[PDB]
Amino acid sequence: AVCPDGTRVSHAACCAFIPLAQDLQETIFQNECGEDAHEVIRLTFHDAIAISRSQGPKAGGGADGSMLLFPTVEPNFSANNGIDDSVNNLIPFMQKHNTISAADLVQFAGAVALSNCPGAPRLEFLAGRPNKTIAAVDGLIPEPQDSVTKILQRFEDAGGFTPFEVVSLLASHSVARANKVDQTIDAAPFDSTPFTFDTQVFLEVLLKGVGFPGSANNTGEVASPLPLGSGSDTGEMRLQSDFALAHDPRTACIWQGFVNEQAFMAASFRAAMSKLAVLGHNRNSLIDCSDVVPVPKPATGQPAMFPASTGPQDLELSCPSERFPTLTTQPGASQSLIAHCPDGSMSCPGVQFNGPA
Ligand code: HEM
Ligand SMILES: *[C@@H]1O[C@H](CO)[C@@H](O[C@@H]2O[C@H](CO)[C@@H](O)[C@H](O)[C@H]2NC(C)=O)[C@H](O)[C@H]1NC(C)=O
Ligand SMILES: [Ca+2]
Ligand SMILES: [Ca+2]
Repeated sequence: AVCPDGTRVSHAACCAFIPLAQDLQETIFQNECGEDAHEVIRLTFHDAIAISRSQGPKAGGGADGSMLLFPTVEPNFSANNGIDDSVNNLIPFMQKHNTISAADLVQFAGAVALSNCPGAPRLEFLAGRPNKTIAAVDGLIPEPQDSVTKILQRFEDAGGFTPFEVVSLLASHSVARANKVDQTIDAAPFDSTPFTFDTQVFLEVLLKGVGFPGSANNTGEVASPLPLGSGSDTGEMRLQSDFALAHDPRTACIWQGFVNEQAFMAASFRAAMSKLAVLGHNRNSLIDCSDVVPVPKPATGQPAMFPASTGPQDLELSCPSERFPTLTTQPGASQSLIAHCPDGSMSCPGVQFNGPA
């Protein structure tokens, strides 16, 4: 087909997503892998994972746009703390680009947000999900304090995800921060490069913890290897779940397998996301609109490296069957502060709309 802007697209139904991508970029992302982008990527997962094979259809419809359609229900469950901001930012687009369903909107927005992160893959995007569903039940969202067994069961019950696909999905923590785990601090990064879709998160979770970014008594949080922060540049935070998956016999070698393996990590993430994005639907009933997802920002191609103040001697390895790669260490006697803003500054508030959530 060919859209009203000369863009030759695969199917005419995909044309509507072009003006949406531009609107999302201009209004809330500003072509960067910042605050608003991170929040939308998180929403993609929270919307999709609320489904259960054992409990049946009444438990939730998966990637159905339920968070936007029933803003006063799910956003208020304990496990969805902080999701309100992304819901209120997306609702305005639902009302404007009214030919696109709330469900399609959520998945597409995530694909657009991710493309702003250097090193991220170009996600597959299928369209045609219904604009009608039910509000999901509480308890279907995994939490930081959950055990690996509980986490693995949840993903299996949601869509038959194997442990490999579960760890692959966690590559998203390479461009993630926390605002609710500790109420005394904001935007605590999970890795030293929160604006880069690289393999640092896999490396940094394997280092010995030496302190905490803020309080040391938070549910679902364990000691961090790079806790130093100053002003707006908050220190690195480490979640119990990420730590637990890095050391459990079932997932340890998978987790290590991604260290310094950029192409492998990105490809595996893309694959896992293809399954996640269609939970609650039959992919044979959705149109392929992948050619409408923006081309992702390229990375520099540099290898993973130990951040300043850490080295090979600080590793807590759990995979007995695989040799850990030889990586270099960045020079410096002390830990470098992790930048709060993608431009290096400490002042960069993302656009935020008020809404029902
Ligand atoms: C075992 C599963 C997971 C657990 C327990 C988990 C837990 C968390 C927690 C506690 C936060 C901090 C939120 C806050 O306090 O502000 C977070 C943030 C985030 N997570 Fe996960 N996560 C999981 C899986 C995933 C997956 C599969 C995705 C998406 C593909 C994802 C994407 C994100 C992103 C992008 C953020 C950052 C939000 C921001 O920077 O504002 N997570 N996650
Ligand atoms: C999907 O459902 C939503 C929720 O009912 C629809 O949203 C309304 O859209 C109109 C414009 O078309 C706005 O004036 C309303 O205010 C919206 N309602 C809310 C609560 O935001 C949306 O139009 C529907 N879209 C499709 C493609 O069916
Ligand atoms: Ca949902
Ligand atoms: Ca990163």
